[PDB]
Amino acid sequence: AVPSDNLPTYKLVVVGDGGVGKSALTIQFFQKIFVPDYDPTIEDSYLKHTEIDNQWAILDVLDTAGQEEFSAMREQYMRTGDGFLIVYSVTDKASFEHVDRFHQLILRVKDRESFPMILVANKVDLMHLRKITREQGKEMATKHNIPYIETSAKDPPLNVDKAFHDLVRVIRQQ
Amino acid sequence: LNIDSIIQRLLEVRGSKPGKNVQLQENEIRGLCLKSREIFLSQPILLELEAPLKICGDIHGQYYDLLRLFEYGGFPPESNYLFLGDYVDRGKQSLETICLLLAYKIKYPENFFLLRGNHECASINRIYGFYDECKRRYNIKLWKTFTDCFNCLPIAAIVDEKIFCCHGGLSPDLQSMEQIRRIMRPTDVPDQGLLCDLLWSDPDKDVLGWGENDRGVSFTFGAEVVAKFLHKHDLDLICRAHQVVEDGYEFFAKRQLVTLFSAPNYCGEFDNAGAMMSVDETLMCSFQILKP
Amino acid sequence: GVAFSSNAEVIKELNKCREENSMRLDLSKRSIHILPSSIKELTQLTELYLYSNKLQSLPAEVGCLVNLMTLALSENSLTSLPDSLDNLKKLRMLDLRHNKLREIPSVVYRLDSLTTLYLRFNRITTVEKDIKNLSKLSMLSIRENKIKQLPAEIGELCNLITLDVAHNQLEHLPKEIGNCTQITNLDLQHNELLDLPDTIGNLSSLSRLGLRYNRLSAIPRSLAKCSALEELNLENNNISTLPESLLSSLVKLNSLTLARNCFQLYPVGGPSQFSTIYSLNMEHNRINKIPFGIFSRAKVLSKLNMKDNQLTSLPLDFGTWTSMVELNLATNQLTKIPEDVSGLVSLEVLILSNNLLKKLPHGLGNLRKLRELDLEENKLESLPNEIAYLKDLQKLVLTNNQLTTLPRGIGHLTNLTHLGLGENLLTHLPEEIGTLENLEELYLNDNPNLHSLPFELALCSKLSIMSIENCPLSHLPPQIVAGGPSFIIQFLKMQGPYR
Ligand SMILES: Nc1nc2c(ncn2[C@@H]2O[C@H](COP(=O)(O)OP(=O)(O)CP(=O)(O)O)[C@@H](O)[C@H]2O)c(=O)[nH]1
Ligand SMILES: [Mg+2]
Ligand SMILES: [Mn+2]
Ligand SMILES: [Mn+2]
Repeated sequence: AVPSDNLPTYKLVVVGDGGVGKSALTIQFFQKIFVPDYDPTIEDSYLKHTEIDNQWAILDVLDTAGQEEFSAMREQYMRTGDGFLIVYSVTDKASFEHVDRFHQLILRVKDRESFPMILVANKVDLMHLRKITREQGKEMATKHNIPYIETSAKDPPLNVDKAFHDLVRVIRQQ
Repeated sequence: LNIDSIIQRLLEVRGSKPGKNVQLQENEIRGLCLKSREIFLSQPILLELEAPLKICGDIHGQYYDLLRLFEYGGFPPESNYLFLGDYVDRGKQSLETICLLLAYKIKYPENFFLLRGNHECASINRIYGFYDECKRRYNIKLWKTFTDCFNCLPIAAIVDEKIFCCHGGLSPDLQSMEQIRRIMRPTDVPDQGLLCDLLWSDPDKDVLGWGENDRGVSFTFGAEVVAKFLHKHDLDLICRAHQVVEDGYEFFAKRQLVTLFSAPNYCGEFDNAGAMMSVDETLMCSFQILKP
Repeated sequence: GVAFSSNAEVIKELNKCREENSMRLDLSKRSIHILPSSIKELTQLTELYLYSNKLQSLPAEVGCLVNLMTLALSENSLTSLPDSLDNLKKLRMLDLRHNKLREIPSVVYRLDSLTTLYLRFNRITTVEKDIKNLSKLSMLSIRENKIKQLPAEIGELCNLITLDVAHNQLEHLPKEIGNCTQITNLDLQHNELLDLPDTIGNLSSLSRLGLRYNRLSAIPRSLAKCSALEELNLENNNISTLPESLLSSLVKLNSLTLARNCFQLYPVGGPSQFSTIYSLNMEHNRINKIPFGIFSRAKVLSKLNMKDNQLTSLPLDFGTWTSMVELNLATNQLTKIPEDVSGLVSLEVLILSNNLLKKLPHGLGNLRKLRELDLEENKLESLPNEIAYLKDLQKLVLTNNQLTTLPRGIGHLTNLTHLGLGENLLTHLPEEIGTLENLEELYLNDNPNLHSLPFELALCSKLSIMSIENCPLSHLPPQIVAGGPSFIIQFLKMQGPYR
């Protein structure tokens, strides 16, 4: 089944503030379950063998701290990454403006004017708490010229597979 | 919940005519599940274990094969036990079997340990008989209590940092025991992933690498996978259950992997024997094989 | 051993770091068994990362690098630290999670400059009394360890910001730990605590308090002084009442979970205690009767969970929960649903499985937004005709019910996608199911009372999997039934009267 040798490895870093669903979205994609407990993250490294667009790959997803208390190691984890998911909760206004700061930080750490990342709008199933609309997400997505994906991690998952799969296509584009 | 009285009412039948039933009020059985799940959740998913230990495999609903194990190896506390999953389905006396195993876990948390196997899913026990036994004996709700408790079982265990114990086998997503400790519970076994393979995989010799099982839930592995797993993480034995062997214990891939099946005369149509393993401080493993 | 009866890569990285004089040397994920002695030469290295490597012991040359502040050794097999490491007067960050450490080394106790310490997933059994030297410490975390008691000196940690002590077998907490007054992140999950110190209420600023899966009997009244809390979790705690701690904490409260406790009634207090609440988990603990008007001031509320309880009759104020989105009343002893249910206009998901529901009320036709109706094991004789008006249903199951006929209003549920009707002794069904073309999955397993399938159903061709393995099908020939659901699909395609 899985190819024996020479399997490309993709390091995907899930970056955002606290409560933007970085952990739940990663747990859902890997274990097909939704965790309703809020556990602050320091560094979580998962692994999976999955086939994307008739191609096999290893999705080494590295959840990050988010909160400044645990972010003493955060800048180191960004440095080894290959792609970024700037995850913001549609119900959390503050994380939306912090997308600019995160993009600036990613450009600073990797020392590049443009890097492969995709803005991700999480918690889209919370429609009656939504505060960042699709056009607001897209206008900032095209402001930095990055793709935009709507995503909910609560069962049934919405684009959770798509969000990771789309970046893998984005990374192989360059 | 008097763990001791329960144990007495369940061991009273020992040595009698096989197939005799033990009548337990339902709130002991629900109480056993509720009390034991906290013991499962408090302890780590990846269990660390200390010698001396007596290990085992599968006893599908067979309460008089279970009592034979406790005689040959010895009842607790004068011994420590590890059970690698699959204690329900197929066999006729399953409520009595699981109740006794769940009783020794509560009263001896640091000497009694139980892993998770494939038939601990809410869906698998529907087809293979555990669903029927709950109906006629006690209730429909009591079956849901068991599958809730089965979700919190530890997936793997490590003995003296040398022995790796899992019901099914390895996974292609397993490159470090750190991942196993990151699994979130209560959880249900999915169709694919890291968890599934551990409650569902099985070694198959023909496949040099990886290949699909005859069943359609997960996929096999080979002799090179276990060795590279042992040399990388510095272990030396992978102990497994899941399947049915004739002699009770069989050795795979130069001993690095040994399978243990302890329910002889399976479901009333097999000539297989039962086996149990004891490991001492110097890590010498010895086998106590039950008569076919 | 059980019996039966990287070095080349790392040295190059050091050499490179030594040339560029970089403040950072990363050797992480290189699986190094032994850190080389050459590390001593690079004195001016602000930070060193050696995580996820196979190191068992550090070399004693770490002491040479005085100009160092960050050290990362997590996810290794360390057991002890060199004593020469005390020479680092500038180290402020040390990472030692997921290691084989058996006790906190005495070396760590002789570092004044340290600020953040990560000792998680180890085999630590005791914590010594010589932590007074760690006055500059601010981040201390112990997540999977076997400590049994916390030293009394811990109360002098004034600079500590977060204390993470979970899964750590603690029987008690020091009474003077509340003198820190600088901790906002305290977690004590999956411990064995029996009671809480009364001085914990002197913590003016506390936001996160993980206190679940510990054998508490009650909570201190002083804890209500922490006004920065957001989420109070109390799962698997032997609690029966609260001393009105919610009212004094009604400042930033977001969610409350009281799951799997030994509760018998709602906490004693005014209805205002749920003013700013968002979610609730009262499952696995008996509740009996919910008091009237207790949810009046919960202007915002999204979810309720009431599984595994002893609910007998919902309160008469059920119709005023207009702002409630979801409900869950599975595994209870409910008898009759009042007509006040028509007021829950915003409700989206309603689950009522494992109850005693003879007949659904006619007010069900008023609630447009409903998407789920799970009524498993309810003993339903027949559905009311009000199902026709509703439109937004997408998945409902009626397994284990005594219904024999369905209302004519089936074709109006054009949004319906998942329906479960197996084990229901069903005899005949209305032809309106043909209008529902968006169906994908359907269950009629174990029903002895149906003989013929409708011809109008032949027009539904988007069905993917049909579970009819155990079905008599007296009228239809056994060959098509035992041939497979797909063969029946073709039998519907052209063998039926419709095209
Ligand atoms: N409704 C809904 N809730 C979500 C979704 N994703 C995450 N959540 C909520 O987030 C909570 C977990 O938060 P978590 O992901 O741990 O926070 P984080 O963003 O990773 C940052 P931290 O490091 O502090 O944990 C869960 O309780 C869950 O209810 C979603 O798609 N929908
Ligand atoms: Mg997180
Ligand atoms: Mn098995
Ligand atoms: Mn088996």
